[PDB]
Amino acid sequence: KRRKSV
Amino acid sequence: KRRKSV
Amino acid sequence: AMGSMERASLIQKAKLAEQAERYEDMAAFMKGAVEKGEELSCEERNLLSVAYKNVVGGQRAAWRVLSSIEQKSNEEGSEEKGPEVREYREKVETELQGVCDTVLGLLDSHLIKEAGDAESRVFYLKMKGDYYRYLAEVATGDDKKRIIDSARSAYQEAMDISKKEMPPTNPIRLGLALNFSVFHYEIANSPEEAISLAKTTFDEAMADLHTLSEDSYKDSTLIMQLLRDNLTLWT
Amino acid sequence: AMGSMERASLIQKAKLAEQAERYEDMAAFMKGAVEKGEELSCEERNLLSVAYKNVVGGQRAAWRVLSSIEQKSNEEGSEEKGPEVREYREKVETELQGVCDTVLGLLDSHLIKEAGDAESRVFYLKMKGDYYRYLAEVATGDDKKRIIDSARSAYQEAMDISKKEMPPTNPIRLGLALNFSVFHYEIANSPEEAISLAKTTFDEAMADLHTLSEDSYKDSTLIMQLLRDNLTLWT
Ligand SMILES: C=CC(C)(C)OC[C@H]1O[C@H](O[C@@H]2C3=C([C@H](C)COC(C)=O)C[C@H](O)[C@]3(C)/C=C3/[C@@H](COC)CC[C@H]3[C@@H](C)[C@H]2O)[C@H](O)[C@@H](OC(C)=O)[C@@H]1O
Ligand SMILES: C=CC(C)(C)OC[C@H]1O[C@H](O[C@@H]2C3=C([C@H](C)COC(C)=O)C[C@H](O)[C@]3(C)/C=C3/[C@@H](COC)CC[C@H]3[C@@H](C)[C@H]2O)[C@H](O)[C@@H](OC(C)=O)[C@@H]1O
Ligand SMILES: [Ca+2]
Ligand SMILES: [Ca+2]
Ligand SMILES: [Cl-]
Ligand SMILES: [Cl-]
Ligand SMILES: [Mg+2]
Ligand SMILES: [Mg+2]
Ligand SMILES: [Mg+2]
Ligand SMILES: [Mg+2]
Ligand SMILES: [Mg+2]
Ligand SMILES: [Mg+2]
Ligand SMILES: [Mg+2]
Ligand SMILES: [Mg+2]
Repeated sequence: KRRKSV
Repeated sequence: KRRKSV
Repeated sequence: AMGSMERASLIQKAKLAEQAERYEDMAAFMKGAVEKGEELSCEERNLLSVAYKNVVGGQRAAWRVLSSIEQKSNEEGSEEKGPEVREYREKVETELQGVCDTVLGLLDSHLIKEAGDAESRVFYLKMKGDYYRYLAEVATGDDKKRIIDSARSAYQEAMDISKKEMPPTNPIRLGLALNFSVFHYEIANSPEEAISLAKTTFDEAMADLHTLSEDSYKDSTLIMQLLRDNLTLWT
Repeated sequence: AMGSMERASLIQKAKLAEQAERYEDMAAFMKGAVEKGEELSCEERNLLSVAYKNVVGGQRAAWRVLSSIEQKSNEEGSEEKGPEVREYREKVETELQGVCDTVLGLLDSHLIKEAGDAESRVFYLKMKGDYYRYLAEVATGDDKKRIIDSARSAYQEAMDISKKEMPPTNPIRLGLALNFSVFHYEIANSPEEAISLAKTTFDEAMADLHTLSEDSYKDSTLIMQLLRDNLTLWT
């Protein structure tokens, strides 16, 4: 699980 | 389902 | 390269490129639209950010693969392949940097200067923070610190505006907080700050949801979930 | 552009590009390796075909999206958008054509001429058939017929060799049959021939599986499944 960005 | 190629 | 095409044709072609997942083309069409010198609309800003987000996203994903290989080949008992891994990581890095500089350049002349409305000014400052952040992900030299601070100051200014001017469920406000929290976590080496930001942001949006129409805030919902994913990963 | 890099460095970088999903780069490294003028090994041929298959695959996927939009905008009661959809479909088509011509050119000087072993000659003739086929997918003009026949004659020659020289479970033999069957079905307007080819190919491979080591034929297994998928879709 890689951290999320947007 | 699109036909397969390789 | 796009100076001969009508602004409206560039916007239309950016939308076709999006549908076709031709993000380099999309980015080039949107750059050309920005260079027409008129402000972008809400929809046009989204096309701009999506095009470049996808181009740099593929470059950054490649860079991460090559960096991991390179770092493996520099370890205890890994054997000397030669300069190829480093050269090719440098080539990808250089192209990534050039795309960041292109976006930053468009931002500084003249998306940011001419943006008066809160939703546009925060949106462009978030992009400025993001593209300085992607520079910081690969910076290993003299100016790593200055790049990191440029990302921080852009994100900070966006945050200040978004708090004063936008509700806590605004998806631009939410995305900015998400990304600034990522910056704190993995760029600024401040995981407590990242966690506190993601939590506060999420909690305040939850409490403001009662004001909202639905299904008119599907973007806000998705971003609240990414905040939750990060909080889950980090705590 | 690659003339200054050692052949071995180009091969190594093509492998890094593959791991990084940088297929344009991969294709450029492999083109440069081919241009060194030495025959490619089995592993190097695979890198070559994978690089270009992915580049053209993305272009063809884009082309299909844009063509479908264009054809919709030419229907009963669809409204006149203007020339943008057609221009942009033409731009994608032109680039796709240029990549097909690049591959075909590498094949004709000098992968095909110098390939004596059956596995290499069939592999390169299959590629020649594939890239003429992708030309035929977009051809609407005077030479559609000649392009289709160039694909047919390449595939036919590959088929003749593969039958004489390779077992029925050989994955190159299987892939060639798969693609030639696709050609018959949707390019040559010969669905009976496509079906008969896929069936015969599959059945003969099934009957020869007893000769095989496993897990040493995972490629052959996957391709037998694609034949089965096509037969399922078409019958
Ligand atoms: C579908 C593609 C196009 C047309 C490009 O639109 C992208 C999306 O554009 C809008 O969504 C934006 C938006 C995204 C949403 C989170 C996507 O929402 C859903 C449900 O798909 C991601 C996009 O990258 C985009 C444009 C980017 C940002 C980000 C920009 O930073 C500078 C800040 C947060 C987010 C904001 C601007 C979102 O409002 C819309 O509100 C979304 O549609 C819905 C129903 O939410 C649409 O999917
Ligand atoms: C993994 C990437 C690289 C290193 C590029 O290799 C691609 C693949 O390369 C070989 O597989 C070839 C091969 C493919 C296999 C069907 C993939 O098999 C599996 C289980 O992944 C698809 C590839 O595109 C490739 C190279 C192409 C062809 C096609 C070429 O036409 C000109 C004809 C059929 C097929 C042949 C040459 C296959 O032998 C190997 O046998 C595969 O590994 C195994 C265990 O089967 C490996 O995945
Ligand atoms: Ca956890
Ligand atoms: Ca069926
Ligand atoms: Cl390189
Ligand atoms: Cl165009
Ligand atoms: Mg004009
Ligand atoms: Mg080396
Ligand atoms: Mg560098
Ligand atoms: Mg603590
Ligand atoms: Mg040499
Ligand atoms: Mg128009
Ligand atoms: Mg044309
Ligand atoms: Mg019949």
